[PDB]
Amino acid sequence: TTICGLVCQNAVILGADTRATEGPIVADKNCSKLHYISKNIWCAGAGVAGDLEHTTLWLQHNVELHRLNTNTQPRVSMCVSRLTQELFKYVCAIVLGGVDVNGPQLYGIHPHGSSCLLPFTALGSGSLNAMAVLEAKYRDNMTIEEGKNLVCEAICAGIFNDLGSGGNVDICVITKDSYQHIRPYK
Amino acid sequence: YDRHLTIFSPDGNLYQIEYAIKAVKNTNITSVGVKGENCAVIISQKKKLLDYNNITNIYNITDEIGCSMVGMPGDCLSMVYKARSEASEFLYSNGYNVNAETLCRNICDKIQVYTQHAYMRLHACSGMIIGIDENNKPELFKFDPSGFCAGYRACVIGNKEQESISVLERLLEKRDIRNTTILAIEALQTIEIEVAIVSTKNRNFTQISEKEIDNYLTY
Amino acid sequence: VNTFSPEGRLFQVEYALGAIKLGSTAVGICVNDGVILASERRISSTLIEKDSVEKLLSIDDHIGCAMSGLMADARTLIDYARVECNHYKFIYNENINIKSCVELISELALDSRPFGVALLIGGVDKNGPCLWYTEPSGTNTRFSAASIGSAQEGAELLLQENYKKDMTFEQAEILALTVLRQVMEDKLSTSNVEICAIKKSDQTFYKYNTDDISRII
Amino acid sequence: VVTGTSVIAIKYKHGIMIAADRKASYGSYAKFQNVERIFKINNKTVMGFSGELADAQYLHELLTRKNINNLDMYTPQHYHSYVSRVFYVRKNPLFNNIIIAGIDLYIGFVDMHGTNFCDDYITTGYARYFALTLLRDHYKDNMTEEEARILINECLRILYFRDATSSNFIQIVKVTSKGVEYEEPYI
Amino acid sequence: TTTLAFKFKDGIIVAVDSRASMGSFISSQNVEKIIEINKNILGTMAGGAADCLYWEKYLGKIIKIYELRNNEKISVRAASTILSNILYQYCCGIILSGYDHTGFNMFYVDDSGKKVEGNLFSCGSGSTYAYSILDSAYDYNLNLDQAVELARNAIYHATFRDGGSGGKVRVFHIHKNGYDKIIEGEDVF
Amino acid sequence: DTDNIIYSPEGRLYQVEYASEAIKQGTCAVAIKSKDYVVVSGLKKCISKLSFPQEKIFKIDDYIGISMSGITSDAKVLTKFMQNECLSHKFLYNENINIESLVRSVADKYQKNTQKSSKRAFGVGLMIAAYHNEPCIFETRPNGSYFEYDALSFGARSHASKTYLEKNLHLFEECSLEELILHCLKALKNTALAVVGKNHPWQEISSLQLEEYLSKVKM
Amino acid sequence: YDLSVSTFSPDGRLYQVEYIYKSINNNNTALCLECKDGIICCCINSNMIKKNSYNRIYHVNNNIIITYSGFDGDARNIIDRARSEANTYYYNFHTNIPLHILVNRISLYIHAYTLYWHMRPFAASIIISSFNEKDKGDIYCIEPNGACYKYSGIVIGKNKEMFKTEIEKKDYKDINVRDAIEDIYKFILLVNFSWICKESSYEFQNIHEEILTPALNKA
Amino acid sequence: TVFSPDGHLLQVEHALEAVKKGGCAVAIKSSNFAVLAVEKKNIPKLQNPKTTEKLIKLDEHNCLAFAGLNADARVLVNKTRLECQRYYLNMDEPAPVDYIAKYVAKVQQKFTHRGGVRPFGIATLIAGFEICIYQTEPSGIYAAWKAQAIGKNAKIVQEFLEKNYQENMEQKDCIFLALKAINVEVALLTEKDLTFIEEQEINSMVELIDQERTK
Amino acid sequence: PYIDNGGTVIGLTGKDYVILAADTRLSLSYSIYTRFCPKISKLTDKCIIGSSGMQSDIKTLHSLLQKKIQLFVLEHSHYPDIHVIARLLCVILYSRRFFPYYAFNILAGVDEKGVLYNYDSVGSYCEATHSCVGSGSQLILPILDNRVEQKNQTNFNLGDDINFVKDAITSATERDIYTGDKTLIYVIDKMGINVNTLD
Ligand SMILES: */C(=C\S(C)(=O)=O)[C@H](Cc1c[nH]c2ccccc12)NC(=O)[C@H](CC(C)C)NC(=O)[C@H](Cc1c[nH]c2ccccc12)NC(=O)CN1CCOCC1
Repeated sequence: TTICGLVCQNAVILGADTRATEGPIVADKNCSKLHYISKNIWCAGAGVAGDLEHTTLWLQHNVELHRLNTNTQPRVSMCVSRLTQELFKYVCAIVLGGVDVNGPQLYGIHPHGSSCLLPFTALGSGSLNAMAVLEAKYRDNMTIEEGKNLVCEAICAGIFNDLGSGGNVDICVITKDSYQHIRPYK
Repeated sequence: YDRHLTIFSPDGNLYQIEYAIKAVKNTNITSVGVKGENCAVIISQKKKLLDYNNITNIYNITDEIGCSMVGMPGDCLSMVYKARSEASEFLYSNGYNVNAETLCRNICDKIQVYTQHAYMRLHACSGMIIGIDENNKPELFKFDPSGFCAGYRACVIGNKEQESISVLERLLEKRDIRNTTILAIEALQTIEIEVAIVSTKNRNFTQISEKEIDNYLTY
Repeated sequence: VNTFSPEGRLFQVEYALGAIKLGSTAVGICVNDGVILASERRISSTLIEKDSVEKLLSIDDHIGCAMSGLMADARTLIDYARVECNHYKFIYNENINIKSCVELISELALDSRPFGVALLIGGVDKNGPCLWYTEPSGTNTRFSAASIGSAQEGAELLLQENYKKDMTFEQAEILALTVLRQVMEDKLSTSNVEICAIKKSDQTFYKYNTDDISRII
Repeated sequence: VVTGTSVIAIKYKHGIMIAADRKASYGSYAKFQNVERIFKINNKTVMGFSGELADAQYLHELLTRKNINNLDMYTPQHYHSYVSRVFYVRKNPLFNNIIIAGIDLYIGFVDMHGTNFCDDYITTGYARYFALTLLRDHYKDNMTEEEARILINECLRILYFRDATSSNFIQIVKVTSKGVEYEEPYI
Repeated sequence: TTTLAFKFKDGIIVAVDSRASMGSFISSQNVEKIIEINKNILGTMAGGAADCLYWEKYLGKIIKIYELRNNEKISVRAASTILSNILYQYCCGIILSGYDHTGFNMFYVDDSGKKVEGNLFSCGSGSTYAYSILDSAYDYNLNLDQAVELARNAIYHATFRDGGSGGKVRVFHIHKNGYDKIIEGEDVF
Repeated sequence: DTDNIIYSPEGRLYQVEYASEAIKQGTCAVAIKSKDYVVVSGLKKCISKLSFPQEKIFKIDDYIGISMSGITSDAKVLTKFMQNECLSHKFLYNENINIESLVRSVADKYQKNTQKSSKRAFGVGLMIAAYHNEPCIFETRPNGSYFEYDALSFGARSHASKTYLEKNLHLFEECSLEELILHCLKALKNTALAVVGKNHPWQEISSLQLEEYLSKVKM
Repeated sequence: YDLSVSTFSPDGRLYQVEYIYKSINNNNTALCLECKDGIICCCINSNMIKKNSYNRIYHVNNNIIITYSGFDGDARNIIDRARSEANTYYYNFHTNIPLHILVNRISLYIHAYTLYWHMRPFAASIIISSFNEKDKGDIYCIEPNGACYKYSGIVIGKNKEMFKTEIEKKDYKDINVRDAIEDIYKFILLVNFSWICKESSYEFQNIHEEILTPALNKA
Repeated sequence: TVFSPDGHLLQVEHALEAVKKGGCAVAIKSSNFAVLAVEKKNIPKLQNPKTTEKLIKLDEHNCLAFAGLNADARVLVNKTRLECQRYYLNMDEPAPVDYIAKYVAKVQQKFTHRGGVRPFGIATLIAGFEICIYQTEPSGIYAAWKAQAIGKNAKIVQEFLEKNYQENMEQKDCIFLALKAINVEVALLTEKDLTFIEEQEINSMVELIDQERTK
Repeated sequence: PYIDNGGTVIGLTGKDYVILAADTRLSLSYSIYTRFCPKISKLTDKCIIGSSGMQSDIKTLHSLLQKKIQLFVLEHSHYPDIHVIARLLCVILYSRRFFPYYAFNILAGVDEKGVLYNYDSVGSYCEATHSCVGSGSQLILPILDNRVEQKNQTNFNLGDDINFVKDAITSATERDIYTGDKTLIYVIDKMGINVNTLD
């Protein structure tokens, strides 16, 4: 599982792989590693699918419910505290991109629960293979179109280069005003 | 009997709640909390060998938040300690400081649970709450021993209440720190004192300086 | 419950006294050679299985305890007393000294509702038979000779009339049979009594066979 | 995992010496060359630890919080028995060989298991081999201060050279009728 | 150790080795393994000394309060079943022996809590050895003379053939009343 | 009204006050303090010609012993508690219990009973008499109050003993134990007496030697 | 209405709380004075039975001081609460407690019991104080049902209002360095004077009896 | 609850009355047999309306009858079932009527004693095995009996029963005395087996008692 | 959580007495702590007790049992029989079998002729004519076997017996490393309980 996301000139742009695997044989032609925690904040987890569907469910509802309970748009860092606190109680990395009162923030979250704000990120088997191409071409304040093409490039590289990663891609531009998803980037 | 306990009337109207409000309304420590344009003032009269230097109603419960309190004093120190507990748990859980109303969900709900549950007595204290919101608009709320997140552009509490609503209206027709604080200190004069603004540092909530008490009072 | 009276006596527990007066009588007499233990057996209805109901019981093998007042509360206190005064001997052979069995039962009896019963526990543990009345109030006391039930109101004097320490347990049997036959309406027979004994030697608890009491009378 | 290799204590009628070096090796190597392992629970009582550090400060705060309530005063004996009782409760644990000492005079040792006892001279940690026998060799009652401290100084002298982990300089305490004195000077 | 029990005509009987060694070393040969519970029933411990002693005394308690409760003697299968019900929570196997039925019943409760009823149980380390003699020399019910010689005999071969058990012999024929008692030293002749 | 969970308009609690209306029925007991010794006599009331009278005295520890005079059950419960506590003390610290730590503890138990509504106040008041070094006499009112004493008498017609206490210094003739005990038997006037101090700890001279000592008041 | 600690009166007063003021109004005086060079709490207990000792004042640390008035038991228990609090804070924070936070802690402690329908409020007002050169002397008096207040010296207990004429000479009361005592001994027209001053080394101390002599012999 | 100055308990004395006004039941006893017979009134149209009145079987070798509240009876009885099963588990042997009378008594008492619980409204009576019968009053007392009657007007049935009493008798004829004391809820404990007596079987006898009283 | 120490405490019932001797020396795996330790405690009355397990368990176990005898005697006003003492020990010890006390233990008392109870760590108690425990047991028991019992071949004069104890132990120091040269020796003749610091 590659998952790559990167900040542009006003919006985070996340992109991720779409192919589950049992370890030997593939067990799915497709999956959703771009869950929608809220209109202007999403998570892209990598790891065991089970744990991921779990904590993303519990997260989505903690955040949507808390948003119902208060005026403020659930600003991106609260999701990071909730998630990291949950993982800290105890195997699933995440990469979450949202836009808010601050900048288009993007975070990466380690399996032990560690958090970091990041300019651009990847996780999973493809991470290495994504750190290679991603870092080389990155520039702060890219035109969002540059995000549109790049993140697909680093994803495709982190696809072709791993046995454990493959299949069609999907990408989204989390503007603060709106998410703009597309089901198959490919 | 219905009066001896927190239960409904034959008329369907709760009693002991009204009595707790008499506790506040006979506490006789009036306090005017008016919002200012891009700021907000909260004032109270500070009322022997006793120390006026100690006395206050105003109290902060985070840097951004300060809540004047009136009523039975022990309940006040308790509701303040509860308030601080509340903001600390929210910050700890979520990494954001509470919006003033978010602190009023805790203040007003904790103050509420007393009302149904017959045992523990209804809350005997009330007061304003002020703080800069995530929205840049300053936020001034209130609460009642009966649950109320309220909501105001201006408020008064204590022995005086809606008596001074019409009095406040005259400032409301004229409602910067100069311009707003004078409305408050006058509103004490209109019907020493201790003044408290969030706009010192525009987000940090601090009681205004002692040396600068007089200059508004003499202007 | 424990609302102290202005008079200073505890209310509840002082209301609970009367329950023993409901009690049918029994006369325990510690003696130099044992403890005799008599009680009414004429309590019986004509059609209850004859003599199939004992007032006198046995907390342990060498303890026997006639009861006052409510039959139920007595059945409970005897239940827990059997349990505890057995549990005392869990690996070491000695059975609980009577004074301390009774001390248990009372120290529990102190603290629902106060028990309506009084007990007359007896047994041989120290070189010498013991006779302990437990008041419902939890006050615990060692008589040499004593009686329970409402008939104990005036029958007690009779003990004062006759009680010398120096008696063969048989002499004591005559004595307690005297005092208890006196308060009965029926001329005493084995259906009028349910006598038991704990010897200074045998130390064993033993309800008398009816043939025995029929023989002495 | 900080550790303090040794502590010793010795007594004579006019008072009771008790000393240790200030090193606090953090595994293979020294971290704190100036740690304070000797600690003063009472004007007539101190605890000296020689094992893992954290546990030692833990027991330090415990004995103190335990004291202020009683501050007749809590005897060194009661302090020692509370100490051992704590180790043995913990066991069923904390790593130290804390010794209690103070005042007539009282020295008591406690092994890690809550094993404990009382003697005229006690040594703790690496000292036991490299100081105790020597300090078992020349020890005598009613040593004057000069005799005694020159004796313990001969012992720490043997020790710093033989013990793998010691500091050159010794925090040192003597308990006297006047009150406990924690000498500042180190060597 | 080594424990034996069997029922001939006149009753159930109990036999045992008094040795109680902690490892190769012998802690004691004075040790008594036979224990009475209710006035008529009794059991023999085998295996660990402390746990077996504990459970026997515990059994004495539970049985005693029951016996006080109903004011009578409980059947042997009861006393078996209580240990079967408690031991299953966790020791050492045991044998029980008593009179409720016109014949004395015999039982054997495993440390596993397995319960078994039968005619000539034996346990302990040396059980196998006397346990041969119990059918080679007792296919069927016999006499008290025959029986005390029998148990003394089978214990003797469980004494010679096994180093883990020995010491004194201690046979206890049980009458319909209570029981008898016999103890011996070496009997090689 | 009618529960110790509320104060009277006077400002008094009645329930706890009723405890002394309990204790006055109890038989008098008296105590004397020689400089190195303490002597405590009781009075064992006899319910019948055949009753053997109960013993007021107990023996909580080596040098500690007590003399409760109120309802017996609470008294025994306090004894079992004080004994279990002294033994917990020694079991912890290989040391005899401080007497005053004990008094402070038992008195804490009284207050814990006389504050909580559901638990009734004790109808008994201990008169502890002991020392861990120098002789002492403590009294515990059926509440959290406890007082040290030089000489104390309490229960029934203890009034005679009280007025009599003024007639002798507690140690007007301390130096001899026989002087002491004769003051004890005068002050109070089978009946009990007990002795504790210096070398011999607690002791109960209820022997026939005491029976000999009885004539000494009239000898 | 007056029957509950919790139920409000029709006029919002809490009569059951209000009675604790009566209790304390009758109970023994316990002045605490403040010098401009220290603090001196004192007591005048008015309780042959021992007369030698019955200290009301007690500390939570060798520097902080407590004094009370009212039921002895409840206050002794609150002193236990304060010891455990100061020591808890010393276990957590490796320092001695500021007097202020301890005072608010006891405010909450005493306050809690008022809210519970079964629970009985404590009947004892509590002075708590400390003085250091840097930590200037302050005397917090705690009336039950909260509202602890800082003071320059408050008399509490039975006769406090008639002593306030003397304490109101607090200019003269602050004038003293170590002779405020000698003034008090005539002013008041068993006793427990103490020390928290520079000469005290700021640590609390019972005033020396041969220092007590100059006061009594002064007139 | 609480003692009145007399020392009598009220909730219990009140509690009895629900039995002192309830459907009558009786038991007649002998060696290996006993006749338990109650009476319950129901609407004629509804044959199924009280298959519940019928005498309960706590164990194959045990049997019960009761009078008072049914709603409380179902509770007590179930506790009895669970308990006979518990004893029969811990012993691997059936519960003697003695021990179960003791257990049930301990319960009814317990509720009278410990707080938080309303006292029972029922009076029980139990047959088991030789065979012997135990009646248990709401107070928590219990007693062996040779014959007894629970229910409304128990005294007429019972004291008239004394006028007719005779001990051991016939397996069938011992039934007749129950009727002579007492539609009908008949059951016969025998062979340590409770049995629901055939409806028609007694009909012959049902005739004679109807007419021996007439002729 | 267990360390081995050799308290070598031995009991020995005389014809009208009991004798309980023990080396005082304490020791770690191979180094002597105190030269002098109390391996024997006095139960409050006519009986005493010894052990040889790890010293924490020795001390805390003797503490506990002392607390129990003191509590029992104060609650019942009655000094316990020796049997209730040892039985109570089986109780306390088995109550913790899942995490056993390491202190193997010895009791010596009189019933009014030294009734005795030596036993294993979990309370498997036994009476005996004599007793030994600690690392010095296995060595001395044959010496005690023959001096008094003559199972394959007058034995309790106080002088002759204290002598047998003496020579048995003094020999025990020689062949064993854990046994210390000092010995306490108690003697519970019916009058009272003597102590001896013979070494
Ligand atoms: C990333 C692979 S990796 C090596 O880079 O970390 C993916 C992430 C993923 C896959 N699917 C989703 C959906 C939503 C979000 C994220 C998602 N994870 C994996 O490839 C897992 C490999 C683990 C060991 C790292 N694969 C699985 O967990 C298996 C999925 C599966 C099995 N059967 C199926 C049927 C239908 C759909 C999916 C599956 N299952 C397991 O490994 C079984 N585990 C065993 C232990 O944990 C719980 C179940």
